[PDB]
Amino acid sequence: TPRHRGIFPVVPTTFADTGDLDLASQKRAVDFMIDAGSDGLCILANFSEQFAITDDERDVLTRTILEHVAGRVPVIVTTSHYSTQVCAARSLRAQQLGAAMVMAMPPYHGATFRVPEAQIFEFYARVSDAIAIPIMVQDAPASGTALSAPFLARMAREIEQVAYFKIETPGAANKLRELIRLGGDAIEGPWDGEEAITLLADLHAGATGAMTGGGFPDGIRPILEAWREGRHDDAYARYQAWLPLINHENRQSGILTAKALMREGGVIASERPRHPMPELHPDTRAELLAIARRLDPLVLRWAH
Amino acid sequence: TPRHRGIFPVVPTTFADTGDLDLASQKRAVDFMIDAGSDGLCILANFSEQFAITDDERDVLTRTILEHVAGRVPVIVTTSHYSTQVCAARSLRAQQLGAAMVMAMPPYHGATFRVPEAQIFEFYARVSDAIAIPIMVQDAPASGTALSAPFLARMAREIEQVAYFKIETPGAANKLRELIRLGGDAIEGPWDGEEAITLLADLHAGATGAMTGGGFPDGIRPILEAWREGRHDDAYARYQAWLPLINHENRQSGILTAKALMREGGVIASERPRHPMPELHPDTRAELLAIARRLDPLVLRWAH
Ligand code: NA
Ligand code: NA
Repeated sequence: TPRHRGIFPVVPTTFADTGDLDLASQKRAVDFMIDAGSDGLCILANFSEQFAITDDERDVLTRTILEHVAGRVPVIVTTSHYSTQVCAARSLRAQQLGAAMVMAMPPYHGATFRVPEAQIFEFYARVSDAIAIPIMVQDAPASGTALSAPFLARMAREIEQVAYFKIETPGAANKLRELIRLGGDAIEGPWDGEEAITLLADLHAGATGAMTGGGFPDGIRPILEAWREGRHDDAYARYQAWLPLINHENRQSGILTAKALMREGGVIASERPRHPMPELHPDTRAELLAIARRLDPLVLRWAH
Repeated sequence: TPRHRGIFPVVPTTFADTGDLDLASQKRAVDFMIDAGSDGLCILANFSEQFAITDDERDVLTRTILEHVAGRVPVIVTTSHYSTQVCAARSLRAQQLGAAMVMAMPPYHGATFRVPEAQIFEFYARVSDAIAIPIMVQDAPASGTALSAPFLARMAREIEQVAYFKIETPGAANKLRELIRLGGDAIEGPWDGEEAITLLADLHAGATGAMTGGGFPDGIRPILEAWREGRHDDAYARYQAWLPLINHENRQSGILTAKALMREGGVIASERPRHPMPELHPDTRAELLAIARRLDPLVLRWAH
């Protein structure tokens, strides 16, 4: 019954080699990910290097990418901010610009500044009140913020637009199972993240969507489709084939993985981060390409 | 002889009751802090609630405050951003508008995104390359980033504008002593923070400046003056008197401490944070004002 399910990869932010936004490459990345079979796209998330860009740049990218997707697949726009009012305003604008959904971390800042549960609940209520499209709660280590399954489920039951979840804290499968149990019908989207590293456990737990890196959603989507067709052994085989690539993303090359692949495939002009994020080490990048070449992903043969 | 020394309190950000910037109260807060005898002022720092505002608000406050200060005391503008190029651009703009100094945390994001030391060194080197005013490195728990005393001293010696330090990690006094021993003449400003909680110990370690809360710099500055005069017993007596207030700010009322006291004193219109930062609990605020009234600080008798 959910409005959304399947694979929702994170669109990377493309820069020129000198760090300015490279919107021409940005559009190509988007077109490639659509062609790779993505069910939807998530933009301006932490895999998109959003911590490295300014508010003005976020807005340029949100308009640029939504216009370019052109209604082809639903887009989740990341709108996280400590201020409830700022987040609410970003989420309304994203809606007005054509987002299907927004995603927000709970409000926090840095390693030190956190917000009591009661006020986190208010933050999401007020953002929900401002908008008419669903909210995805991002449950990730970078917030340093504990969001228990009961609390998450209580938000989904009591707050109209809270309906989707990116569960990326350790033991996601266990937590997904509990969220689903406690939240019932209100949990529209029990999804995972972490570049699909725990995808097969999370599907057994009831995950119905996955937010992966943007480099090879074509390789991962069939795992979700096999699971959806009731073919758990076939899902195992597909996961086994691609797991070394998912694992190298998750443990070695990280955020830049999708960009190294796209730059190798000629999809984007530069795979660099903005300074000071470090470049991929040479052996790490060489290893990454070597693994990808064993798997023949679309990004290395995208004839556009 | 350092270019700057003494008390450099953090200016709070003043909002209207409904969360909008209240620039009229902002200017009054600034004037009160100057009348309290501040040697300089630090703006848009984490005690200024900088995480709850937008980039556009940051620029507005930077312009407005520098203009209102009118060259009367030096201003340190906080320019922290994960992006080097972004921090550089903020820092250059601050210099254009009359800032005496910028302060930046090392690049990081949230609880999880850090940058290796070599990249941090490059981050500060390129910011220094951009500007002609000094940089203060902010060494605080919120970045979750370790900056060793040897590493700080090496930036000080090797990077032209790196010359000041706000040392607010645990054991500040020991770390200051080592910073000064290693960095020699390049350490222009070995300063502390944490609302002056460890001020007397940090003075013994050789601190020459203190970045405090903005509510009662008139109470704390004479501690540094007594210390400069060589009257360590008189410093102790002054520290003892004001310590419960400094302790309640540090442990109980936190960021909002300066705003509660200014609102009580009719300096600003509203002491509220932006949601979802929680309001002071009532016994916490009542206790704060009770301690403050035992000490007759200027903020409660500022007839303007
Ligand atoms: Na993620
Ligand atoms: Na501080």
